Amino acid sequence: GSLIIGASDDTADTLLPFLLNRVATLYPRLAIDVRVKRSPFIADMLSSGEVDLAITTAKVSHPHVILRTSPTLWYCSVDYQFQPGEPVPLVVMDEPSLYREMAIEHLTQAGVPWRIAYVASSLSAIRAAVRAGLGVTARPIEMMSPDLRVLGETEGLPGLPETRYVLCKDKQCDNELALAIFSALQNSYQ
Amino acid sequence: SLIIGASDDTADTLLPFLLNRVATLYPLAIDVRVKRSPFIADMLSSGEVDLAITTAKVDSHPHVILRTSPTLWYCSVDYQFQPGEPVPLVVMDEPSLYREMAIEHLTQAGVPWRIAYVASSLSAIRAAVRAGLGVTARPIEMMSPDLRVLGETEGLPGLPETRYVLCKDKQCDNELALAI
Repeated sequence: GSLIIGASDDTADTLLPFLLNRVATLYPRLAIDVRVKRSPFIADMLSSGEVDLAITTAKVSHPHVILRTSPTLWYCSVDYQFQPGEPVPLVVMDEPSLYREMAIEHLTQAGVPWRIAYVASSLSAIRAAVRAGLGVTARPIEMMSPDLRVLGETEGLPGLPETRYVLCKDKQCDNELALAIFSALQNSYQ
Repeated sequence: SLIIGASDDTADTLLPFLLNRVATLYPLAIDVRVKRSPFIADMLSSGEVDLAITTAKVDSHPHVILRTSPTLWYCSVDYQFQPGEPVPLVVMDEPSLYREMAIEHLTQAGVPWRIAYVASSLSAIRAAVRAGLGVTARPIEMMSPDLRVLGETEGLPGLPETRYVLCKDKQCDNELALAI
């Protein structure tokens, strides 16, 4: 058998290697192809069979196994001059972006004003901007560095929902190997 | 010109990053003096350091808050939590603010625990956890790719936040006031 795993950049460096170690344990002789692409594209690839399995952070209409639940936090640089009396300058990816929408829903919900301080098209560009003090972002605990500060209730920012890293197969999947991996991971977390 | 005292937890994570910024303010050459957090305030009292940073509460020095970090239960990526059993704790040798913190909150919540590994440093805490001996409690700045966070859904109680504070004494020092 063969297996192609879909993943977006928010998992490629974090939960993807975890999944690959789990898969290797169950199938040491399985060679794995990986596609990394923005979450809108990978959702479509799973639907079309371009990938057999996908690891994402979206609210996923589908069969899914939860690989991990992590806090989501507000981050700024080690020496960022955060100012309560002003609107949160956001470093976010371009539309569409779950973390951008999450940040914005929660500031709105909580009544806290905000602006789009900086747009970039990748997690790597996001990380760099925050680290280099261009503003604030909302991301999973996996993004953390000793390089970064967390902002919260003391600084006036609201709680954020947890990030769920989820494994997805298509409703009509018939790759028997993707079906056993799904089922094997499922029998771990329940 | 200047001497600072720092709690090990500050030294072992955020501090060199924090000073690297202050390394743009050209050389003064800063000198870092480390002890566990309950001992830092005494280093200002005796005149030994001019400024200090600790995660201890300061009883009586003027201090400002540098950041408020969440404090979290961490285990390895692969570690299997047994919700049945006493929590196997991975802790530093006494005295240790985070060991005390861990044991206080577990006991208060009626959650049984046990010392699975007594360690001698932060690196040693990490290596123990990475080897799957158990769980440790530490601030967010401990996060790494070899770890994951446990909590509510695992039955584990929330921990209070960690405030890293910067202290000065009531003293006349021109270089100290600039770092404020």
